[PDB]
Amino acid sequence: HSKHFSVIGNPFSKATQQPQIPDGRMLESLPRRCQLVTEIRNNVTVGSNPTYILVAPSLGLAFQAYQDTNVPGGLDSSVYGLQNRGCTVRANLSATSIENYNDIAKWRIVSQGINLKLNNVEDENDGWYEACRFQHDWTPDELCLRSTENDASTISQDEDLVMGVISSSFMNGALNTIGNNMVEQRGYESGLLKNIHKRMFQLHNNTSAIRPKTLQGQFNYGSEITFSGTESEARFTDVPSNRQLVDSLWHNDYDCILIKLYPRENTGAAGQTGSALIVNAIQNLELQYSPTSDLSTYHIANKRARDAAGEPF
Amino acid sequence: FSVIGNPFSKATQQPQIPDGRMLESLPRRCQLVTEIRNNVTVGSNPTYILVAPSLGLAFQAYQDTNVPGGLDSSVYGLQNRGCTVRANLSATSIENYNDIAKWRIVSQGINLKLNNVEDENDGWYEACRFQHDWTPDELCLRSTENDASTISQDEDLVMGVISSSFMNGALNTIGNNMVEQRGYESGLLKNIHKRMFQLHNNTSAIRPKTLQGQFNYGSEITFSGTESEARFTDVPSNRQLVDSLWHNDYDCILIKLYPRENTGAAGQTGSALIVNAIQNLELQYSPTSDLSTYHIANKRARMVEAKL
Amino acid sequence: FSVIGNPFSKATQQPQIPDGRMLESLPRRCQLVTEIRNNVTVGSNPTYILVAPSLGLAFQAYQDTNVPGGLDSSVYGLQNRGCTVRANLSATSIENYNDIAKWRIVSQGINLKLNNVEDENDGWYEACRFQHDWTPDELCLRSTENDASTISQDEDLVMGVISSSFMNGALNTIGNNMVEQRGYESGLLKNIHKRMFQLHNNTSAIRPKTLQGQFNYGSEITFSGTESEARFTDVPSNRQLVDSLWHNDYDCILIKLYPRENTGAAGQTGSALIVNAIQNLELQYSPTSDLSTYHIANKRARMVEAKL
Amino acid sequence: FSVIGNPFSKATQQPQIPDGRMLESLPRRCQLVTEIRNNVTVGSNPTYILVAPSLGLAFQAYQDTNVPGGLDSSVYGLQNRGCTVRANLSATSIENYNDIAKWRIVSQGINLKLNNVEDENDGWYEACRFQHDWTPDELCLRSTENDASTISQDEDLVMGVISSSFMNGALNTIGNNMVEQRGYESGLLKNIHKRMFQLHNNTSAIRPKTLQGQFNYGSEITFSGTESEARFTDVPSNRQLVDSLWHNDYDCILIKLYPRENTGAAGQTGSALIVNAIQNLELQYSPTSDLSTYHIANKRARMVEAKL
Amino acid sequence: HSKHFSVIGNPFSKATQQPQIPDGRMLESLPRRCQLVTEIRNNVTVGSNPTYILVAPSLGLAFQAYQDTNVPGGLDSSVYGLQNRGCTVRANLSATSIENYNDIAKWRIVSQGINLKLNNVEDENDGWYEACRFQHDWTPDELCLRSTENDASTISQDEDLVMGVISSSFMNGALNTIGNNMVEQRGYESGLLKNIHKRMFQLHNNTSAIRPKTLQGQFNYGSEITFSGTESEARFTDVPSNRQLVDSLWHNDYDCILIKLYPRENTGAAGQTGSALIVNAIQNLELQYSPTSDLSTYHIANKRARDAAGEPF
Amino acid sequence: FSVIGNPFSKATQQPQIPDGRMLESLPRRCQLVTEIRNNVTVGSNPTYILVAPSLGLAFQAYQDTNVPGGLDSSVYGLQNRGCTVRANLSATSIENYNDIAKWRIVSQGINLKLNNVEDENDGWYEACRFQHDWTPDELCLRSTENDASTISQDEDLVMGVISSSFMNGALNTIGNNMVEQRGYESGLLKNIHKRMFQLHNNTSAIRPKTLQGQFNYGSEITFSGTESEARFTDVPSNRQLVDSLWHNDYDCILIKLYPRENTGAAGQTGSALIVNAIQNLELQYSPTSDLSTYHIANKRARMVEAKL
Repeated sequence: HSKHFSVIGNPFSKATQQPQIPDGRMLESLPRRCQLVTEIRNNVTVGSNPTYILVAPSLGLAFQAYQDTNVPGGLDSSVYGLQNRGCTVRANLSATSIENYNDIAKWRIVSQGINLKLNNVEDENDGWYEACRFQHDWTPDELCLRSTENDASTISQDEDLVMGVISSSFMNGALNTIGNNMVEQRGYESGLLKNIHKRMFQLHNNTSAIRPKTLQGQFNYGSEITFSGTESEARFTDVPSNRQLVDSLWHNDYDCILIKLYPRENTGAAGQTGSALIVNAIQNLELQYSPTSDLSTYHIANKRARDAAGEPF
Repeated sequence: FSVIGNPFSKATQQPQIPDGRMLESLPRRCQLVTEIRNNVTVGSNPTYILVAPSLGLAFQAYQDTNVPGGLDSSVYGLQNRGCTVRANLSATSIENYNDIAKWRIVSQGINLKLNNVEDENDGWYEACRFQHDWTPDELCLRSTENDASTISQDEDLVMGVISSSFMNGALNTIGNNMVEQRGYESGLLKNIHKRMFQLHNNTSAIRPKTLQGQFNYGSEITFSGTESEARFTDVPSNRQLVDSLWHNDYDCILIKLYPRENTGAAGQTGSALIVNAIQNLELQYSPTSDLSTYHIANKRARMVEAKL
Repeated sequence: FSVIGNPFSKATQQPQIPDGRMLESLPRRCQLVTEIRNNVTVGSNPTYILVAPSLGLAFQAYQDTNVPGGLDSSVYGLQNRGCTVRANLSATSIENYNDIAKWRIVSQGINLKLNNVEDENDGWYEACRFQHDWTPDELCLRSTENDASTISQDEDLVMGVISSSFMNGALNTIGNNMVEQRGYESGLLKNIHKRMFQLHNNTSAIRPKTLQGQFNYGSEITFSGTESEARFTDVPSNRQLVDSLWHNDYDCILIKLYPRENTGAAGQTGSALIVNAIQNLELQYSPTSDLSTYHIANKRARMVEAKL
Repeated sequence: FSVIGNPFSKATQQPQIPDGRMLESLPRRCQLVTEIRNNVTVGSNPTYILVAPSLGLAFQAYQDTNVPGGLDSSVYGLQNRGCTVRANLSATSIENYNDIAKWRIVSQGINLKLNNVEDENDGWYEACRFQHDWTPDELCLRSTENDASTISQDEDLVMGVISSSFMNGALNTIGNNMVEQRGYESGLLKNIHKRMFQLHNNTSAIRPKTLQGQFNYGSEITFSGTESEARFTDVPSNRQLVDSLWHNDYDCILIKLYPRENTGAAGQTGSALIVNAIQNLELQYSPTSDLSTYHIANKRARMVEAKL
Repeated sequence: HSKHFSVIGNPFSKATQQPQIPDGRMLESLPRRCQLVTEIRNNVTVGSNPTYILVAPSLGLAFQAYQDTNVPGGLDSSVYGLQNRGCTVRANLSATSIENYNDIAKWRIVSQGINLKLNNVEDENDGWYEACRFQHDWTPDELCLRSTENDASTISQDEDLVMGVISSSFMNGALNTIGNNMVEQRGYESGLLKNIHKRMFQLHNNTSAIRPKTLQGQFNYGSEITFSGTESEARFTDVPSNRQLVDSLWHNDYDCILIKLYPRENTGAAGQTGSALIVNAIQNLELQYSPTSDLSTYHIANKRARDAAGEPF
Repeated sequence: FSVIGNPFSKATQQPQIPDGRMLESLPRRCQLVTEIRNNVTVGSNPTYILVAPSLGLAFQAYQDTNVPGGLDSSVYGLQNRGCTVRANLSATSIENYNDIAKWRIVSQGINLKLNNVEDENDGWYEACRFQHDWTPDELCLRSTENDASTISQDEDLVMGVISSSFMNGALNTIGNNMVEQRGYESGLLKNIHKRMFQLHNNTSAIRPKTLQGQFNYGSEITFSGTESEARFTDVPSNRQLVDSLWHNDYDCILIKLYPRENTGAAGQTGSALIVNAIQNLELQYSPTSDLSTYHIANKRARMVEAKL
């Protein structure tokens, strides 16, 4: 069980391609390492206002970034989801349901984290950051469904989806409040971007008894889920069905990480095009699949074994 | 504790799960024995038995001679042992009249014996366990009477699957992919008697389910106008009901039967099976709510005798 | 083992008698807590609390404010714990509807606490245990309802003494000669809260009493026209009924009380006692005789489905 | 671990549950001390003290002199310790303005002391603990103000039982059958000062309840036009609110009181009880949602000073 | 490479769960063992006419049976396909194409075979059989698309499909001709059904250089594919598009096996309900997946290693 | 205990000073992070940062871009963490609204990081600690808002130095004799990031300072008519105030900066510094004095319900 402990806590760890939590709460589950690499750069429209990166325990979501250069259409944040990897739900608009097309019965997170590296030339390598972890009490009308495609079109039939926060949360909602009061948050850290590659930001569990969330094959929705006519976004009201859906897609046994960025401004002028971070998100999952699924046959017995934002990457 | 035991143990069985998740709990042994037989309607097509972690359901049998009216499966309930809910139609609710506050399963299983003469002992079977991502519209309320009439006042109910799951739903899909499932086995019916089929828990931290004293419902539960069944849509109220009567900390078992055909004639009357089903429960009871039989006397003394 | 234990003791309370005389027995704890007070008609005369090894009886109290209609004693029973018989008048029999096949007592007794204010806390008592040679004409049947109506169909019954025993019968005679009796004690009522009175067995080999499902009677049991009491003559049948409801392997307890007078006025309202009777039973049950609320399906599979 | 400890014990009082189920939690001790008395309208009927695992509620008392307007029970809350939710009527939501993300109870209970003079110190009580299978229509929201006005904006709320439960509902039914319940005790009120009543957990794996920052409601919560109470129907939303304010991993305590009568006159003014409720909580907090009194300066240095 | 040789030829072989042909023609492919168990019983309507079992090298098809008790609706044969196993195509009727939803780029058959066991009581255990292998020159109008569901409904959106032969081929087409002239076929064998469990019928390759077939993501079709209004069947005309589709789904580097059955008649009378065979088909495949696929990440390097119908099962 | 520790310890830090001089004290961690930049007005002359043992002052920075109106320095307060006093102008007093009875400092320090691109990373610095014989007319009250307007009602205040001390007062004299002071160091700004500057206590017996609930003042405190500052004369009242908010059991730190010049043009915008200041306090709190939010209920029971 040594390799499992190496991966547990430390997502950036090539110890085993089969990471599981050995607590006996998921007998014969299936590991899944999902990795994503991308570039985060603050866009021109945010100006000198701070930007953000949110790492949340949502299923299939690597992270969410506010006012970077990949924001689609009229939305102010980008979702970086892990698609075509067997750990996403999709939009069965014809049946008006959220379809569990991979047939995941139960799921939890073995570990999750990001590492960021500044790649600007040394004459443009300024900017700083703060980071914290927190255990916010989410309401569904603060959350939303985003197409993993992160594109500028309405959510269409069979579109892959992940749960994110509404973009305005960064501007005037919960995440703005946390970002304005970072120093009082747990695990507070601050530093320069030129050094941020030394850090590994991993999610932490708020309990030692992490129970998997459950999912139905189809989750039928009424008018409480409003699909945008323009954006790739669907919004919730705070009603029982949306609370059930949030429970099934947002694992509340883990805390979130928020990184607030004061980057070099992006204006368009010659040497003034922002701060570019190479990002390396990883989400290590434990799944139980339903027999109808393709990935059912790869199940493997899992038998019981006997507070700072960043760590030294 | 890792895995739940075998209810048909000649050895000694633990009355409860010794983990400290249900303090001062009481064990309830529920057992049903009955003969079942594949009916004539199903002809030469296979039949099915489903054992589910559903409170008070001994098993559900697809297309046996007991099927009521137009429904295509039978349910066998343990309502005589005090572990079912009933239908309170006047108050339009599911009533928890046995005062169960919390329940889980210590062990549950089934054992079948072929009761056929020597020259009619053909047939065979496949069996497996599975963890399925149930949607509520795949489940339903069935009367434990398993009779041909509508659900009426104070009818005992169990949660089972809509009969169509067996023919073109989830159970058919599993029924056709048995040999790839976990815990697969196959054999001849004349040998099935030496097989104890037991449910497996999918977690070692089994938390009890909670029941309300009354579970109220609106139009999302449709009671059938002729049959002893009520259907669910997939809405928040019905998910909560499914969460109270179906224990998703346990997998299900599907037995697929290829029985000797029953044409309703001598020599060809199907494969009679003696079924022994046990559901060992662990219960925490709420206070008795119906004292209609009790003699409740005023505990304060009278100042003076009623004589004066 | 030699002697039974204290039901109120908080020290390793045995649920059975470890003598091997009742194999696969079950325990049953039956407790009643209530307040009582001497009434006005008894005046400055003594009152009594009898604790007897009668099946289902917590205690009998002479001349308290609860005495029904024209009877002079109150019976307090444990009918709500399913340890009684009832009147089957339409069959003219005493019905053992709780299906008790055999019974004995594991422990029994009462604890009394004075519930008067400090300037009204006078009074004293004498207490003893004894082994009277009861005759069935000294005993009677009483409705546990303890009401001023006649015994009706299915009314719960306990065997107690006739009320006139306390006044001019065996209990009065014993009450007048308490120091000669075993276990004699006396004290002030304001200190009685410290006494855990408990029945004693007069043999270390306590054999269970037996009960029939029905005990038919003739004219030897006279039901009062107006009172909730039935009387006995001394004939073989009544002796046989006495033997099944009164365990004579145990001694009785008589508590004679000399309380503050109840005249009905302010400051002269008697002595209120909070009584805490307990009767712990060891039972061998007989199979459920009433299955009117069971579902009993035919255990043989139909040959063909009903819709054919 | 197995069972929670005694909040009144002066012996190594754990501030947390050492089970690892709430990492970086914080403790919160909430204590209320007050006097109560039975009122005149209840007369010679019993009164009740309920202690429940509801968030922020010290205890609920049936028919004491503090009952607000036309309600028959008083709620006593710990709002001053920041462990409550409040009414956000202008958003039609229940506001978790104290930013509690998750909570469980470490220990809870009450101690009662009789505060009558020695010539008025009569009365007695029965006490038990139980694990009722609550339905949301038996519960309600109550303003901790405990006043005779309607629930206003930002009014602090605790979840308690509807007052009619004590009279003709589940609590009355439990109150009539106390000896059947676990932990049964009885005694005189003049001795109740010796009892440290304490809640019990019904599982050794107590998982924290969760709270949202806002809990929006529709018509399923009816606010009284005249009283400081809001009522529930049994619908999915109310069940979800019940689950966040009522920790059902714990049992409730019912104390049934038979006190000296309050007729309003001299020497007949009831039984005064000094109540010492404590609720010890383990909390995981969520980041401060209200920074209206914070100073938030821009963290980026200006390029130039303002006076230029 | 010993386990690979054990599985190659011998499909019923628990030597390795990763069987591949080590000829170097599929570098870094992915094995797939697909297994099916069912019952074949001659139905009442075929009377005393012979029945058939066809084992063909079609993708995702275990075998096809003529006039058994599972024939759906008005069709005279049953398809037993391997569904929910990552090796099937489906019917994108909305886009009017045959969709390669698992994104298989290249595929071939490592081995394929069946074993049959009679399960009638000894007083009803008569009947005999003949078997042969052959290398028929197929025309597309002899083939067709069948829903793997083998049900009595029209092919609907996203229905799983396999290639089979048209049912009438057994009655008056190529398979009737082969069945009538079995003795002249290669590998001819004949026997009693009570002994047929001793035999293992495996497909054989007609070349030592087996080249994988290729598949597109979408295969668009015109009116040359006619979907039944009633049955779960789509028929071909002999046109270029249908020849391309047949090439992509029917591997012509292997021969077919045909078993002709003379069973105990099924009439309905008491002891006269046919011959019941427990069937254990296995198809061991070698696939190359396209990167978009879920099963892409499980690719494994495959480096070069250096005539009778039945064998002793 | 000899010397106070380093607030930026990767190791584990003592929450309090373990000497027994503040029993039942509570620790308060106060931290401020912000970017500062030398302004244009100061031109090529050096700038300064002062860290003082002043309650709630994170640091004071001479001539940075945040200077308000006509004042020549900025203050950075920790008023969000509850360790400052405020201005009660209606009662003409300094109000101790956080109810601090006694306070000292466990550890206090600062860490600066140069946030400048590679071709603008010039500059250097000298630093030292000093014990100065402060006179009150060298100190002043500053608004923590650090804004361009007069001090108004309930304004949070910290004690800092008059800005002129930096240019021609005590701090300039020290600023020019840095290399003779205790704990001198110098370096390049591009290297200052690896330097933890911490205050040193000048005694090992650190006694807490006391604050009044209200500190009244007369004309000896002059509030500025345009700026957010109040000046002191040297009179007995002002010495007592300086003794309550400035802890002379600790030395100060002066960092003298020779930054890259800021002309307000691209390429020449000064030396941006990320400042991390921590003041770890040890506090003894007085009882809460503002209960405007509390619900204070009468603890005495009503004789009769308000209903009658």
